[PDB]
Amino acid sequence: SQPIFLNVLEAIEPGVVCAGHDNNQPDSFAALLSSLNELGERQLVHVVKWAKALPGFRNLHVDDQMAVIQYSWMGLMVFAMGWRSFTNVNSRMLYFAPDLVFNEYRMHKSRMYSQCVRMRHLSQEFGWLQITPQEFLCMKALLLFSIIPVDGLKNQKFFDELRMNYIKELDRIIACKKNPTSCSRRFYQLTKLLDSVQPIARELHQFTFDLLIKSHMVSVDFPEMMAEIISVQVPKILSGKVKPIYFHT
Amino acid sequence: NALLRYLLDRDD
Ligand SMILES: C[C@]12CCC(=O)C[C@@H]1CC[C@@H]1[C@@H]2CC[C@]2(C)[C@@H](O)CC[C@@H]12
Repeated sequence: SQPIFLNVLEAIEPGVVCAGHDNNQPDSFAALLSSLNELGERQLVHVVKWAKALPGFRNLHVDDQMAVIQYSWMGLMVFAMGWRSFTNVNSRMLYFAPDLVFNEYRMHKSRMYSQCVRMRHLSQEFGWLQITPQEFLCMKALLLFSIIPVDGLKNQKFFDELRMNYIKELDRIIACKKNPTSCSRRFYQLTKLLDSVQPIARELHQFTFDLLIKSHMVSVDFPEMMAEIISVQVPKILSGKVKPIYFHT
Repeated sequence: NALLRYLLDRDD
């Protein structure tokens, strides 16, 4: 039986996105963070177009569609950037975009060196675990469905069924074989990898929120869409109204 | 979130 789910994921996977960073200016806090915010804005456009093409996604209430996107973009973009870093520079640097690659100096200058280190460990996991492109696509799709309000969504029922289905699809393409233990071990590793994305996203969420607050004082520009989500949705996560869905406790 | 809504509505 010819697969379909994976055909779709591979087909809709977003292409290359540039930050628009001018690599001629010195590496300053203001210049680096302003370019990261622009990349986030451009990437948010692809995240939306991508999500809309995902199987079952349009069957969610429009407001729930907005919500999962507003809540999970950080995790999605970090996971993807870790994959690019792993495949383009063997996780040696953070490959945010072709025109915005962070080396050690930029990690320090960004004032988020610790968070960059944690992102680099994430990227390296793709190597340590030997994550296949298929496993990567399925895990990334599941991240879209990994954060919701504690009060639930407008149509929680359908969301829970869609989430379930994306889990079964992940289970189906895990790299294993005559050895049920290997498959069991593999699923454990992948669920653990997905969970580890959340604490990273949370640090970045805290950082960007604080940055937005003092943006005028540190000369960091926030595009319209990022400004809006960072000032309305991100606080709901930081205040505990919206929480990640973990596999493990 | 007007801009986000527009990106979702446009083409579907
Ligand atoms: C999501 C982005 C941009 C897209 C990407 O490849 C990952 C990266 C992770 C750090 C984010 C950044 C967008 C802008 C943020 C949110 C800054 O304000 C501070 C942390 C930045």
